[PDB]
Amino acid sequence: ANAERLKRLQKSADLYKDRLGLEIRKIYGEKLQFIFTNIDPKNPESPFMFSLHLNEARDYEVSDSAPHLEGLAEFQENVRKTNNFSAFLANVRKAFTATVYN
Amino acid sequence: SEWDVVEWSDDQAVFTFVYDTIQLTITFEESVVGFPFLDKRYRKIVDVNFQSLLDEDQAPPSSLLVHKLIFQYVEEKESWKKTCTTQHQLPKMLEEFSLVVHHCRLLGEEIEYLKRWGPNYNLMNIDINNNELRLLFSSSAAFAKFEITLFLSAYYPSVPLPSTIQNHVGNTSQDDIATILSKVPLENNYLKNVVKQIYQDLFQDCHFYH
Amino acid sequence: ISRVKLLDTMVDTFLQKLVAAGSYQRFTDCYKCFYQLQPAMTQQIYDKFIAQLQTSIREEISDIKEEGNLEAVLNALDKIVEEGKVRKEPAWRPSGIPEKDLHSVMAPYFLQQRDTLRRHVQKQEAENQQLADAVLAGRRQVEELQLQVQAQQQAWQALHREQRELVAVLREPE
Amino acid sequence: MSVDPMTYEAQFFGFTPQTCMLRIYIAFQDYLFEVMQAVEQVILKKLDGIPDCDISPVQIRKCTEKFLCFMKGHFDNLFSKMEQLFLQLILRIPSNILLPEDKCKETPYSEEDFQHLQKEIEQLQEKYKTELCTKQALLAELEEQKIVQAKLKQTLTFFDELHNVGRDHGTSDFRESLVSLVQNSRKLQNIRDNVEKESKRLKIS
Amino acid sequence: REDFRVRCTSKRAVTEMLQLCGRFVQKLGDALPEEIREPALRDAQWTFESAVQENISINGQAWQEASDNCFMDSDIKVLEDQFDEIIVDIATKRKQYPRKILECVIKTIKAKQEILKQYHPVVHPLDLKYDPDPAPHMENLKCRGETVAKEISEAMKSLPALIEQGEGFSQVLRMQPVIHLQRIHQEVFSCPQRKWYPL
Amino acid sequence: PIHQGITELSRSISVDLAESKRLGCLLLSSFQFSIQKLEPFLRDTKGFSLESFRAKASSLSEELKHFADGLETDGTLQKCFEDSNGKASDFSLEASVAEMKEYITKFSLERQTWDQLLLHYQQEAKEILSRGSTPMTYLGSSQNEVLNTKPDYQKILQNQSKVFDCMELVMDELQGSVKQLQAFMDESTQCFQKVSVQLGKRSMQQLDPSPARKLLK
Amino acid sequence: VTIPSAVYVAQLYHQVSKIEWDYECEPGMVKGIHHGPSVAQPIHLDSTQLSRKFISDYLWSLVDTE
Repeated sequence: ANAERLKRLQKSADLYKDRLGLEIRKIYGEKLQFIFTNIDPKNPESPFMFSLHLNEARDYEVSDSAPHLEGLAEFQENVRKTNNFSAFLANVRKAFTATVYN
Repeated sequence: SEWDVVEWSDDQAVFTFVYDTIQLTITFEESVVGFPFLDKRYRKIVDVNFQSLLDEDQAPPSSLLVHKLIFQYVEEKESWKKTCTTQHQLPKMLEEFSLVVHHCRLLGEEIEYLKRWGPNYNLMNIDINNNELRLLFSSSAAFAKFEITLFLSAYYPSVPLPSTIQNHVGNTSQDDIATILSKVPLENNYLKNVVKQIYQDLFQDCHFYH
Repeated sequence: ISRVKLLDTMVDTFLQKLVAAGSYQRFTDCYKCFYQLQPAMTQQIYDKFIAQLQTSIREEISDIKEEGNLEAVLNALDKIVEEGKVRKEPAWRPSGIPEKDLHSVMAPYFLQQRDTLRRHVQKQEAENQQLADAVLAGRRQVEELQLQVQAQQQAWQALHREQRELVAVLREPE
Repeated sequence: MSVDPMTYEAQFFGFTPQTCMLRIYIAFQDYLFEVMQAVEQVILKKLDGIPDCDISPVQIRKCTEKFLCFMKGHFDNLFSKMEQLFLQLILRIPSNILLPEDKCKETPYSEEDFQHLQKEIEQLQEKYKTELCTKQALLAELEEQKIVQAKLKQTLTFFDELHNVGRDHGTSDFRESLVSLVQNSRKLQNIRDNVEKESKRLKIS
Repeated sequence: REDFRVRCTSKRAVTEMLQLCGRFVQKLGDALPEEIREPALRDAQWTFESAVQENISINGQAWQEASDNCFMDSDIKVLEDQFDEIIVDIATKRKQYPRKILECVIKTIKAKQEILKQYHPVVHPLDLKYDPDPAPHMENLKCRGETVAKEISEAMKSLPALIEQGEGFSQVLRMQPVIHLQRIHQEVFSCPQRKWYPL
Repeated sequence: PIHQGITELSRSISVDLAESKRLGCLLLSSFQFSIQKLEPFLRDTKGFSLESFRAKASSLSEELKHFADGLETDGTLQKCFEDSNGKASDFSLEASVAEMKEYITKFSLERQTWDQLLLHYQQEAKEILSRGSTPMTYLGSSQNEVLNTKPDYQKILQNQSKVFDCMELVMDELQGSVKQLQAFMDESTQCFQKVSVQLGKRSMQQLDPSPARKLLK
Repeated sequence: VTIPSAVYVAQLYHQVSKIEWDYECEPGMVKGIHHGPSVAQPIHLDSTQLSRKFISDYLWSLVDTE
């Protein structure tokens, strides 16, 4: 039943993308991308990007952010010490959501 | 049994009482041998010290009252240093200390339970001053309002308590509370029983005025 | 018409009654026993006595009524008689009983005093009636205010039923 | 001499008429006397200068005593009738007439009625006194009634202020609010029993 | 003593003795002519007894007005003067003193009514003074009643949030097993006192 | 009391002679008066003179005075006092005098009675005048009913305090009850939170502990 | 390669959204569950009846931001 599993997993990612607004994608070079959609009240397609990669010491560091962000060091320390990433992804979601209204 | 044993070292032994807050440390005589190798009376106790790990700054009134009561029982009877100088009498002095500890812990639970559920039993205030207890019974079920000042002591509840009823509103004589105390036996759970008895006789039996 | 006429008249009749006694026989007796000093002059002396004694009554009565002030009191008596002649039944007279004599004159003013006193007491009664009515109304008013305050404290106490049901709902751990 | 008190006629004339009669009689007999000696002395006036008078002066004195007594014999008898007329007819005050002060008193008032009226007036005096005392007590009661009415109005104003303050926040009706609170608490009991039993059955398996 | 005159208790005996002794004048009167004897004789005899009588006094009364000796008339006169005195006294009594006591009693009535109306102001201690009502007491009632009402109105709105949360959580409990009872769904899926005592 | 003439009588009475001697010399003097009033009628003529007449008159006067002296006889020293008698067996004017004497008694009693009455009245007036310048309050009136139907107002003013105390009781009871309500709402919220805790923990249990480590390789 | 990547991105998605969904119901409506910091909550709405923006604001505003 691999086909059904993969099809609903793609459907789950798609419903996050449309219903929730977030889609994740692993790309080459040990990098991952978070794509944010349906935030701006006027322009719903407006992409918001941030790609994160891994250093030589297994740490979270956002490789790039479109638009850029500021709060990276504290979340890096948080995931390095308390090995938690739920709060990090939730907080970057909160920041990107707040990005529309300054 | 609310007592825990931590260690029996060649230098000292440690008991933890009431949520480990009271550290009864037995500092023995400094030797590399114990009572088995030595004589049964040679194992003298240098210091029966009572470390207080309870932080009174953030402690609630129940903890302050229970710890003050235990320490008052200690200081009024510190003659352990005169009477408990051997490891043979150590278990029995521990047991008799645990008895007052258990009574005082149950008492603290009683003040907590009453502070939570007073208006059900008409107990709208518990004010603790040093080692006293002020139970404020006040209701218009029989047009009554009075404070009972139970001078709680470490001997509670194996001794009757001096009950000085300072009347506020209504006609209550010393005989009324005296009969209340007599009908409530001097045993465990005494405070809750006396509160319930006051509620029953003076406020539930009397018909609600309409 | 006046009293003085009759008073002076019947006494003159008395005078004639007096002088008629002896009279001519008296004159004959005295003027035959003596009968001679000087007949004309002795004749004259006898009548002088009669005239002087028959006038001395008149001057005496005049003095009695004048210096005794009896003419004025006689006129007053006539006025009283003409005023009170209407009543013919036996009129009461001062009987010498001091108490009734006092009462007959002290009754009227004491009577008016008693009248004025009852006027005062009736005014007091009139005012006291309204005072009692006001106090009776105030009694009802205060009992009524007691009624609202008792009803209000009963209403606040009526909450006790809901507290009891709330206590029953909040079950103690058993 | 009269068998009577004369308490009335002298009461108005100021003197008993018997005194007037006795004065009249004494004065008149004195005058009769004096004129007897006057006339006999006038006769003697010619006897002093005329000797061998046919009639001795003492004979004139004798006949003069005779004349005096003979006038007296009828004079007293007629004066009796004069008195009987004066004291009863021409100076007396009849019983059918009322004197000025008698007119002042006039009507007879019974002394027993006076005693009853006096006890009545004194009793009405003490009644007036107790009525005025009752007036004073009633007025004091009125003052204290005003005071207690003011206090009652003050506490009723307190009641109104308490109700207004309680309604100010939004708890318009205490009884209804507490009843609805009890009902909501009962529903909360229902859901909390549900959650407790569900947790208990889930905590095991 | 001013009375020198002679006092006699008998009159008939004295007159008879005078008549008997007058026989001396009779004999001397017989020493006159019979033609003129009678006038001169009567002269002498009347002068005799007249002079005798004029020297005597009948208990101080005049001879011509003398009367029977049964009772003294001076005593009767003194009594009669007293009787007139008392009668005129009672006459002046009924004249003036009733009016005077009338003038007295009217003044007494004025005094009585003055005393009566002066008694109208009467004050007796009957008022019951009491301490003023306790302002701080009713103020404390006001304050804690106000805070109770505040918190009660707050609870009335806070509790329904607990109600709706409980209903939602009951729905969550309802949905939980079926969601965990589903195949691909799990495929995707795969003492308070201790707090009180600071340890 | 007719008396005239040469007189020399009445008031002119000697005091050295007894009343019998007094009347005797009165007789004697009257005798000379008779002699001198009888003498002028006689006239002197030849062989006729008055010596015999005057001598016989003088002898008669001597006989008269001797007769009076003989008549003055009486009991020894009996003239030192006087005599007084009278008969009062019965009369009617005496009865009138007696009865009018009881009238005197009646008026004498009336005098003192009137004096006592006027004195009592005037002294009562003076006493009232002096006194003017120098229980019953509730009864005896027509409105004793409003007085004796009086409730105790102090009891009402005291029951005011009882009402206030009852409100204190009731409202502090309400305070305690609603505090208990808060203490139960907090406990219910704690129950909700803690049950959410283990349900979330059980959901997390099958989640990858370190999914990113498996993600990198 | 496909299976592990898919299961891992599924776990990452569940960790991120903290939300499980319902698929057996019709796609015209959305049923699900959210594991928020407060009491766990249901999710019952109509996906095809409201605009995506409003529903997204509804879910992402229920997350406790205070």
